[PDB]
Amino acid sequence: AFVLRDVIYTLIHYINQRSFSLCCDLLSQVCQTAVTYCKDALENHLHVIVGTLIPLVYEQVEVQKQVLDLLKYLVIDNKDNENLYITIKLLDPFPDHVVFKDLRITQQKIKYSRGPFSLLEEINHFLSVSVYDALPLTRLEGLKDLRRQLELHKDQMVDIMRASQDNPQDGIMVKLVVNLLQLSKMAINHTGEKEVLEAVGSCLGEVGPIDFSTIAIQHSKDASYTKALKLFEDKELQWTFIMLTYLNNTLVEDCVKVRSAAVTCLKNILATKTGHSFWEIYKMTTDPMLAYLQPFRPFEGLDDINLWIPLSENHDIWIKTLTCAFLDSGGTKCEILQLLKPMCEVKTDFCQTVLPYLIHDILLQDTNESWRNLLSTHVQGFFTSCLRHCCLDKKSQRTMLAVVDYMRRQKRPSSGTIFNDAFWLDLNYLEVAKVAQSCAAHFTALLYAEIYADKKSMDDQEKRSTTISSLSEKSKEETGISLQDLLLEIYRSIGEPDSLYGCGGGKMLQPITRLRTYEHEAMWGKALVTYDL
Amino acid sequence: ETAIPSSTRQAGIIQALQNLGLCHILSVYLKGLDYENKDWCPELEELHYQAAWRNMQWDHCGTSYHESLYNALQSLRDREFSTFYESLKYARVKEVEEMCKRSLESVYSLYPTLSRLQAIGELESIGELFSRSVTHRQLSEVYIKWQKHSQLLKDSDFSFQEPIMALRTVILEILMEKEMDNSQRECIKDILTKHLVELSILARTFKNTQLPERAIFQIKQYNSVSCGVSEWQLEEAQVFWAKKEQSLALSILKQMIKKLDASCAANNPSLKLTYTECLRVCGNWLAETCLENPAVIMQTYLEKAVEVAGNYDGESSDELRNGKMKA
Ligand SMILES: [Zn+2]
Repeated sequence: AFVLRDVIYTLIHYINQRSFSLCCDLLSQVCQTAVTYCKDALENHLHVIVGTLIPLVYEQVEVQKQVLDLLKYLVIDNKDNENLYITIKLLDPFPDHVVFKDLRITQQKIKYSRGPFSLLEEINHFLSVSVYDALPLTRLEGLKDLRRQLELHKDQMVDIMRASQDNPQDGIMVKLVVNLLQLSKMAINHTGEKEVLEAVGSCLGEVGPIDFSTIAIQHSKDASYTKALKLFEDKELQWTFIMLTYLNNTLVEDCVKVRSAAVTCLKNILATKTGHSFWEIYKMTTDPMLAYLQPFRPFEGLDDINLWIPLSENHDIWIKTLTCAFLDSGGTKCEILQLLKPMCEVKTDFCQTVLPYLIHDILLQDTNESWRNLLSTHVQGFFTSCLRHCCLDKKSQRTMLAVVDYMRRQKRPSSGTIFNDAFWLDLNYLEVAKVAQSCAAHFTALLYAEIYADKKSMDDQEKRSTTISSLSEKSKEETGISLQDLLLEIYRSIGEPDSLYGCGGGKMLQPITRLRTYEHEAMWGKALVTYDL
Repeated sequence: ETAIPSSTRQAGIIQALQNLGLCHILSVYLKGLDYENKDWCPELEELHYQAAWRNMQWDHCGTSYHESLYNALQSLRDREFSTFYESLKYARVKEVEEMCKRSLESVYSLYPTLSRLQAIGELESIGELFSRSVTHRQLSEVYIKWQKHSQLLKDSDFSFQEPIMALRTVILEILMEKEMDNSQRECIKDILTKHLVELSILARTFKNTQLPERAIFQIKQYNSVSCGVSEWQLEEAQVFWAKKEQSLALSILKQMIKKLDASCAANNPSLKLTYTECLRVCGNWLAETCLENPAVIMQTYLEKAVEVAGNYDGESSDELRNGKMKA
């Protein structure tokens, strides 16, 4: 190591913020001691170091000499290590300068030891290093070589997709497309974004809009996190694990305030019985997180119409004041769900990611639906405020949609099914569906529309103890938004071949529907006439 | 194609847009022509005034026939009959002298002149009617005269009949625009709807679907739906059927049947005859497209229309006997 990673990340932060010779000497000494006194100290936190000093070659002669000295030290004096063989084999190439001939030859010997990699092998290697490193800036050379591989080997993309027709849901090309999209989303708010965005855009420009025969996007996740949550049988343990992991991720940033609050939170949770039980359970898995964390061993304040929607370019303030208002109240019970205030006060993403957790924590201890009715009314008021004609930023809508999605997957303490699970709060999902429509979340909007229609049908059935047009007119009368039009918009923007006809396509007299059908069927001759008429 | 000279290329483009039902697009395109080209040739100026009076573009400011017609229409809208009559007399003189100066020898050349003169005469009759006041009997006798002459024009070409129908539509729209709120407004609106539906069938029989859709759009613009559907819903279904939208036409006609058989109450013999017509049309459409076996469609529509027509034939009117014969 923890101290080794803390010092190496602090030093690389000082290098990246541009004593430079002193910093290079210190990082050379620490890596020399790591590779001398250990065989796996640099097995994971090495790829950043390596991929960071490469753009520093175009600097002073002393900097260039030190950069080449460290590179030749790492690629020659440590290439014989059995544990480091995989690490040296899995890293970005250096096509930058001619003076790197020794680096190129020593890299290609290990890289092409088994032979010349094909296009599919290059894609697999790129995805393997893509998931191995969380910093897209250091992967610019990998993107450049991926671009060259795709451009030169365009012939090899035909048989790969021909062989992938049997299992289109595991497409390699679509997996690379979503991987680049995820990398761009990671580097959307980081330094040097104009270069990484251009590189990923050029990589996606080397491949056309090939029909992948798939509509759904699957976000690949690391297997360690999934297996840890799979073997965590308690929601308390799951919450502790996700919080501690996020604290570790937010502990390695350049800002000193965030890491000071993170280390204080580490001692706060690790000093409690929840932390002790977590380590009891967590003591069998093979995760270096143990080594990293080893040294570290009411309703009056929530009812406010302005508090829920103070949204005039103040999303950060709105989430911060919501988290503070929820934590200071007596609804929160867990120590980890109570002692996170000092750190979440300065971290914007922490408030977004912990708001659904604190909402679920409060609702678990709710009695007689006291918190349930108030939260449901306030959330519905928020969605009505968003639907007002009011021009709220998309970050707030996507935050609440993420909260709703998380709360939909939480099991009700009482006996029930997934249908009851989706109604954790007293909400009508048509408004949420239209919000997701405005947020380009068509799949969630369609699911919410189906849920709302099911709820309306159940309510009508119990009232008695119902066509699409009847539901649309009922929604228009009560809510003010037509379900038939919302479904038509979803089924049009989703791109599915034959889905608009079910909602009234080809059988609806309204000109809006007639125009949509005309555009869908490419009947532009009559579409232009109808548009003018 | 750009090799065609702009003298007739623009005229062909404008004529195609006019026959394609595009009015606002043509108006904007002609405005772009005015922007890019300053001077106006007589042909494009005449087409400009034709589109101006046809689209009721009153904002736009010897004279050609279309220019005289637009000036007369504006004078009528301004309650000025002296210039209206002078313009019509000048247009008649110009058309007659232009027609007679050529070598003639062809009957087909007489048709455009006869159509223009007929349009001028109809505008003269409208001016005489709108000189001091309008009455229901005068509007009825004008409409029946127009219908009788259109019956005399059944064998005429659609090219020679379209300007007459367009002028009649413009006249009816002007009458609706300058009608005070009274029982006469309802009569004028009904006459306008009847004129638009007869224009719909007239254009439908000539393999045209844009103008009938425009007529239905104007019908929906003025008339409004209610519990008892009128005959223009049936005409809309026929137009959509001609537009190869069989599913939409069938759905509309089935909805009309569902409304009629549920809220008929023998309110009107006109509703009875249009119910029989709707049932006959639905039966014919089902028989032709074969979406259902004949066993159920025959009993549901054909014998139903026959018994409906035969159960209330106590008037023996021509408009009922012809419908019974068709069923
Ligand atoms: Zn607004």
